[PDB]
Amino acid sequence: MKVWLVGAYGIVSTTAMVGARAIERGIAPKIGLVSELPHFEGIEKYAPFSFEFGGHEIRLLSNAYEAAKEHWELNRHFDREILEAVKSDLEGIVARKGTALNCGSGIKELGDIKTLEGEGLSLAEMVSRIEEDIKSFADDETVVINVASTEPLPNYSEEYHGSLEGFERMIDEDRKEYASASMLYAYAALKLGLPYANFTPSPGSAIPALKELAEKKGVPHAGNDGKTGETLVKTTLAPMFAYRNMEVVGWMSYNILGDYDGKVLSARDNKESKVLSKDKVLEKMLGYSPYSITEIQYFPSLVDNKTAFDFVHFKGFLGKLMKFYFIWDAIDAIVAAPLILDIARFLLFAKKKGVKGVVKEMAFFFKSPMDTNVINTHEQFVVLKEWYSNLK
Amino acid sequence: MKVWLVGAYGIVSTTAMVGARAIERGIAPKIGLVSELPHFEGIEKYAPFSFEFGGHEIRLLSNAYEAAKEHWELNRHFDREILEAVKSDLEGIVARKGTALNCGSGIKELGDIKTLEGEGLSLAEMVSRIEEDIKSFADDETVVINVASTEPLPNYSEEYHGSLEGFERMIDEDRKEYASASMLYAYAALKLGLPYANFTPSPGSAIPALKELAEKKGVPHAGNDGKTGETLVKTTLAPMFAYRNMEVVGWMSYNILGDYDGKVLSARDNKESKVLSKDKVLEKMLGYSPYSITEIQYFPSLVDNKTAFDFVHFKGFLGKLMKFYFIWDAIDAIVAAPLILDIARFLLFAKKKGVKGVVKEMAFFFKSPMDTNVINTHEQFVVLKEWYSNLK
Amino acid sequence: MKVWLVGAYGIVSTTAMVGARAIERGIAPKIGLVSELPHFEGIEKYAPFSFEFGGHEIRLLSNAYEAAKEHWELNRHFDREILEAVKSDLEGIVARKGTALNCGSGIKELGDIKTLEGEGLSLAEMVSRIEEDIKSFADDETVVINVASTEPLPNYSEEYHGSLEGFERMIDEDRKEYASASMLYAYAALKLGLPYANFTPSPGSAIPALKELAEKKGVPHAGNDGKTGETLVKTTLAPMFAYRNMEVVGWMSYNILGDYDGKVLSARDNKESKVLSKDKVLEKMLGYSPYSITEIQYFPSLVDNKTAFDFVHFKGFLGKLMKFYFIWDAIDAIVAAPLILDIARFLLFAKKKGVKGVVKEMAFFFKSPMDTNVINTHEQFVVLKEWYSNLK
Amino acid sequence: MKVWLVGAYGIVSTTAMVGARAIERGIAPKIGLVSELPHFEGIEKYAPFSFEFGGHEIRLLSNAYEAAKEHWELNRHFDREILEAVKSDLEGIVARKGTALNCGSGIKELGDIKTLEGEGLSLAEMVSRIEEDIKSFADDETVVINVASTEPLPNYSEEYHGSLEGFERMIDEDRKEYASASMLYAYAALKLGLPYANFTPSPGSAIPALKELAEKKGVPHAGNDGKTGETLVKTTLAPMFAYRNMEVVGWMSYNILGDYDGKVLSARDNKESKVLSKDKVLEKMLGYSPYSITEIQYFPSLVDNKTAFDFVHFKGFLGKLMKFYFIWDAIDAIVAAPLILDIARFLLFAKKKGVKGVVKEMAFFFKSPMDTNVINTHEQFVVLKEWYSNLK
Ligand SMILES: NC(=O)c1ccc[n+]([C@@H]2O[C@H](COP(=O)([O-])OP(=O)(O)OC[C@H]3O[C@@H](n4cnc5c(N)ncnc54)[C@H](O)[C@@H]3O)[C@@H](O)[C@H]2O)c1
Ligand SMILES: NC(=O)c1ccc[n+]([C@@H]2O[C@H](COP(=O)([O-])OP(=O)(O)OC[C@H]3O[C@@H](n4cnc5c(N)ncnc54)[C@H](O)[C@@H]3O)[C@@H](O)[C@H]2O)c1
Ligand SMILES: NC(=O)c1ccc[n+]([C@@H]2O[C@H](COP(=O)([O-])OP(=O)(O)OC[C@H]3O[C@@H](n4cnc5c(N)ncnc54)[C@H](O)[C@@H]3O)[C@@H](O)[C@H]2O)c1
Ligand SMILES: NC(=O)c1ccc[n+]([C@@H]2O[C@H](COP(=O)([O-])OP(=O)(O)OC[C@H]3O[C@@H](n4cnc5c(N)ncnc54)[C@H](O)[C@@H]3O)[C@@H](O)[C@H]2O)c1
Ligand SMILES: [K+]
Ligand SMILES: [K+]
Repeated sequence: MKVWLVGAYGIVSTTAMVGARAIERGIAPKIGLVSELPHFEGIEKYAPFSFEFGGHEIRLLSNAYEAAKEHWELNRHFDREILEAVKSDLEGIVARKGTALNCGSGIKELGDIKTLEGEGLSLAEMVSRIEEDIKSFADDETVVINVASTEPLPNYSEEYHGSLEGFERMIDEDRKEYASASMLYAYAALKLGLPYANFTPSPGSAIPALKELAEKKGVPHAGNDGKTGETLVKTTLAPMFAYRNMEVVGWMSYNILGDYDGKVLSARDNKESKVLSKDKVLEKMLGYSPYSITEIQYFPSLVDNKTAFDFVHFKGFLGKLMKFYFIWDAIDAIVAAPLILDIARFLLFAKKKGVKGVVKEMAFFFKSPMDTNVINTHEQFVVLKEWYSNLK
Repeated sequence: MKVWLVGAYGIVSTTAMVGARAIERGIAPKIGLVSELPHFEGIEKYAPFSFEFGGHEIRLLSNAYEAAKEHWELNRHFDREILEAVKSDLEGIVARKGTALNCGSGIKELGDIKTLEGEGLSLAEMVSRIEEDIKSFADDETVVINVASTEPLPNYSEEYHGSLEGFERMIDEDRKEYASASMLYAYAALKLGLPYANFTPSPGSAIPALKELAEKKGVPHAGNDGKTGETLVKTTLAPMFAYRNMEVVGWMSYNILGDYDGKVLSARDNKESKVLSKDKVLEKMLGYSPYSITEIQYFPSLVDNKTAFDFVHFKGFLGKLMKFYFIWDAIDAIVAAPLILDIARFLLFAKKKGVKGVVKEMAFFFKSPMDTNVINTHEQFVVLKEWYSNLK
Repeated sequence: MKVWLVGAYGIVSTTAMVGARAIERGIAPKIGLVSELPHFEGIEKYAPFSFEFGGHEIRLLSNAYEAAKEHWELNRHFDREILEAVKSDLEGIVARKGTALNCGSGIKELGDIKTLEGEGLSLAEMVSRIEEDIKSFADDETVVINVASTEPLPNYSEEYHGSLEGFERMIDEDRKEYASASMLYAYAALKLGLPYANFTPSPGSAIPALKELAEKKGVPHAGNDGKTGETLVKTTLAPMFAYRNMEVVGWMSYNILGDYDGKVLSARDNKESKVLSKDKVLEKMLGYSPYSITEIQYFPSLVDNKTAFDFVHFKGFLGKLMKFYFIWDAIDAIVAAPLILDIARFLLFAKKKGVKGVVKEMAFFFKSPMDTNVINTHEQFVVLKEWYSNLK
Repeated sequence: MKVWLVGAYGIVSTTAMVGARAIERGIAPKIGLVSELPHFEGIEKYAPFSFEFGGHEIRLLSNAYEAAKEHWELNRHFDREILEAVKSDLEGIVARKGTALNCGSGIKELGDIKTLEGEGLSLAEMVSRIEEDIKSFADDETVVINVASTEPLPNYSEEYHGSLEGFERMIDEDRKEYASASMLYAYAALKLGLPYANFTPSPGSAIPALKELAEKKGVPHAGNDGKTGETLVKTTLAPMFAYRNMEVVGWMSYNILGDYDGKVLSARDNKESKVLSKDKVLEKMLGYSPYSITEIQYFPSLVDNKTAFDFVHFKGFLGKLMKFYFIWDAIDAIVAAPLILDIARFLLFAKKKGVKGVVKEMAFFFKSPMDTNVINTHEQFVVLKEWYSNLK
């Protein structure tokens, strides 16, 4: 199948790409792949484990391997043997000039940046470019996944964001104001009849406009922020107290990271996005709002080794307060990189099973699920499970 | 409803007894009460929150206020203000001499408190008086909960505990060695047709003999080792890793504390039982067996402050290892106590719905679920929600 | 001896008060007291354990005990017996209406409080009044200490703070724009030839203009900002790396609490002073500046149980990266309180040994030691051991 | 300078060998070296940085290079490319068959490997071979260091271990029952006018028979258990509540690993030796003997990356108990490796300065230091400073 990646040079895109061909070459085991669990067997008939990549990007590199070798020097999240060996497959992957419209002043790492608006461009011609780039790559088994970096919180207007006739006029009114980059991608792909997936905390297809579109064109889309490590753990441990009819007092979340992602989440603009999702998760799991603290600080030495520090203050039986801590220590590119593949694969399956509109049974992967207030891990996982069952 | 408690002076028995009144008295919230959760609405038409207690005990102390007193001063797990408002009551509840038998090794610190073995009553005699105080205690709504010390691995008899003739023959042929104090209390309770629950890792009513002596009497019994906190977290977070298809390479479980629990668990006799119960757990939650280490250690200064250090070493995409920690800091007696009243309330209802034999669907409370393989908390929680549902 | 405490009603203050009588009487041990370490044996002939109390307050309570209860009733930071024993003494202690000149944004409560600054007073009639309660109270063996709410970064004016005649001028000039609370407290005591010390990060006597008026008066003042919890460990553990020639790439520091302490140190004004002492420490111990983050966040669940989480990322041989974690779990008031009485006897003894001005040999108690660069805890502990001996 | 290493095919020997070459090539930094700290400037006059490597191994292979590569294979504790660079050098390092006369009865790999002690040779017959391997390599700049597998306690005698004559007689009297493998090396070093160092919890030259051997042999020696991971932290943080007169109630030391160190320490007679130095620490530093548990457990998945879990339960002012945690995440090999050089260099210095017998001032490198009680890390460091200055 073919995958069209946004921000195709990121640590997670290339972990994907390196991963996919490592397994295809029967080199790498398939650990992490949710699509490979014993409950979804048979999925190879509609979504076999075979991949073809391409996509947009705004970082100036040669191809996809030279972007993959870069992040590896910093983190080395996989042995040098798997990279050299997949060095060839990716020398042919070459991202194309994309757009970065309204994505925070937390952006600065490319002296060269004459990209979309860089070239004195219009909404119209920008959309035509992106459309023309996915178009020439896309086939019948193609999926578009946003994996670029955290954008700020755009200001929704129901005029240009609340009716496909609006957003389409927003493009004709050259309204670069309300237009965000992650909307152009979703609109691009949903337009082209391709299934879309948003791993990032950006709105993307998460607007009324770009909901009316898929549904009107029969496209099953899904997302709103990979739930890959910390938040996984909190959406898995919080209901534990609701089951034991204890009350939580305060939850503290504290995360420190330093590569391109930690780099952009530095400011309180774009960072302000993703922070939210990992905060609000808790109300909708308990039915009460404990005092919650969630912060993400820069920490250059860890690079992609996202570390997270949690403490939960909880009360039981006789009014007592008690205490629970956990430290998460992993490399984001490892817990996220399969998800990008599981997603493509469930989305391809969905497409073929006549699934259109949003896939609220894919909540399992995301921390801001569209059209659902299912946050509990084993409960999302059951819904994910009972969905497939019902379509097999 | 009434509740007989073997181990009447324990910190869990008094703290259950302390809260029971303090709530019925209106001087305490209903925090931590699983049967108080909105789901189980209307169970109070069968078992309303109203208790009266009594029980067996080897540590001879004056009344019930005294014991609770003794524990509040080491642990202070609630307010002394409550201590004295629960004064009159617990002054009232007086324990009865029970039996200690062929198993316990750390089960001796209350000096020459020798009772049954010190002199020489007969097996059938103790069981006679044992059933005496109970029988005389019981009534319509009596539930027999064993919340006493933990005995070691019960040297099982294929000729004695394999059938009712057996146990009834041992009990007559005075086969004292294959006999343990808790098999006893479970025999009397059941033989009187009163529901039974094993909050310890002790055999209790796990043998065939007693099971078949429960089936025949039409009585419901169900439990084995309350599932309180560390282990409670081990079966809520373990399925995480499985949900996402990660391998689990090692789990470290190190527990510390030393009131009366950590005391007897200085010896590996009755210590083995409890620990084994937290370890085997992992296997059936993910199908494979990671290298496991589980240890309980005497730390007197923490007393009931059961504190735990756990660590999960797991493998992701491409084989990268990743690390995960958590520490648990609390009083076993406050997170234990409301699961004594819950089970009792739960054990009544089931009775008045016609239930008999091992309530397999009550596994949600114990780490050693009788007659079932469902260890996952969310699996157990849903089950329970259901088993009530069909019996409503 | 006699002791005046700015902010007599705070939690530290009364934990020093309560403990004092608790120990004067014989109903508590002297554990945690530094002047009771063998080395300083013979200090009692100069500063024996016996205390008389007074202070200033802007949070009018009827008496010290009344303030001892609210901090206790939320924190239960010591036995109820100790309090019950002391209540009668603390009830006899009454705070005198204090100043709040330039106390940044955090001092929200009194709202409309009138009796000192707010009572239409000038700075002249003000400064004298603060000198008229410590005039009357104080004798020959009195000493002044600041354990008040933290004060924001003081806008430094070299005219009125760089000269003693300037600060005088400041007074009849009603120069409240350069005047802050501590400064006038610290100005009065020193006026009075009364030894003075500062437990808060506030400038207090840490201006040129006061170092002069003290030496010109012949009085020994001390420190700045008490070093009670996490910077204690920092200035203890960091050199471990320096002595082992490893390099610190980054240090995380995160603290949470939620009482008055938390309250005012919830805003940028006040809390900026605290952080900087905390964080800055690192620079002076290893001789290099690694990446370091120091934060404080308002957790209204812990209160004075301030909890801190630290992360150290270090390199050794061959450039390999390594990590070390730690969590600080203790009551602030309790690790602070003994310090107060120590600083008291260590001040009189200076007074009694002739010493005037900054006693930079008491660096050991603080985060920002006045006039010195000894920040290593064992360094400042030898120093202070040296200093007693020489004056001895 | 020459350095002969017992247990030369170990990850720690190998790491110092790799890091040595690397550094002398100007291609590897100087981090981790105590001897390269400014204070010790001029050290270069007697013991520059250049090493010549040889040593004894009982698991003889082709060279040091394939042993280093093996270790690297699993641990990956340094840049792949450094081993290539150094490769040709270690390749030309071929240890010889050492000997493990009495290591208990718990090894698992050296199987058929024994051209030495396992070839039918007397005590006297093995020494003269062992003494013949180090001489052939030795000069006047050569030193012998012990970094072999840990050993259980030995069967001491007042006749064989209490005198070099009584000892010597034990060698040509075939009393193999007393002859430790370590003593046979240290004895071989020292009896050649060569300095020795013991980085293990194993005996070595720490018996009166050999302590006296170096006095008359006019050779300095030192060590017994190089203090690296956790225990460095212990003797560095424990003094902290001393200075503040706080009381240490209990300390918990929980270490997990799994290489040839972890593999060997399986049993406890072996484990006896190590945990001892990992326990006696606290009493010898505080004056207090708190409740201490020091434990070490296998966990194959961590290989060399030893992981320590410690907890301190400490009492404060008005009896307040409070807690302190921390986690040591790091690689054993890497922190210990540079110490081997250091110890080596500081051993050369002491020989040129006429120092014979134990070098008590070298105590800063060890957790079991000979002939002194100074355990304190800051105390051991200063003591190393002045010892060198004195000899400067
Ligand atoms: N565990 C995790 O990895 C995880 C989990 C949840 C969310 N996420 C989110 O995934 C996203 C990407 O993660 P990452 O670690 O790979 O960060 P990254 O910055 O390394 O990858 C972003 C890549 O996209 C490029 N890019 C940025 N804006 C773009 C645009 N408008 N058009 C095209 N390319 C653009 C960037 O220059 C870079 O090449 C972030 O939003 C992050 O918050 C990651
Ligand atoms: N969170 C927890 O407390 C929890 C969870 C899992 C299992 N358990 C098990 O439940 C038990 C009780 O816990 P605890 O903290 O109150 O221990 P405890 O020592 O405080 O109380 C045990 C009580 O049982 C009494 N007893 C012991 N043997 C007896 C006998 N033969 N007959 C009558 N009385 C007897 C003891 O003297 C004491 O009064 C232990 O066996 C423990 O292993 C506890
Ligand atoms: N471990 C700690 O508790 C600790 C450690 C080091 C430094 N500090 C700092 O020292 C102070 C004492 O801490 P705390 O927890 O006791 O806070 P606190 O609020 O309990 O004590 C402050 C007290 O001083 C009073 N006060 C404040 N400003 C005043 C003024 N201008 N005049 C008169 N009274 C005034 C307050 O109303 C209150 O009674 C804080 O500034 C804190 O930042 C605290
Ligand atoms: N952080 C540190 O690494 C640390 C700290 C304290 C102590 N130590 C000690 O240093 C030593 C080396 O550590 P390692 O982790 O590299 O272990 P390692 O097992 O990988 O290396 C030990 C080596 O000694 C060899 N050996 C064992 N018995 C021998 C004998 N009789 N004669 C000759 N060679 C023999 C083994 O074959 C092996 O190559 C161990 O005793 C360890 O406990 C290391
Ligand atoms: K990432
Ligand atoms: K090691």
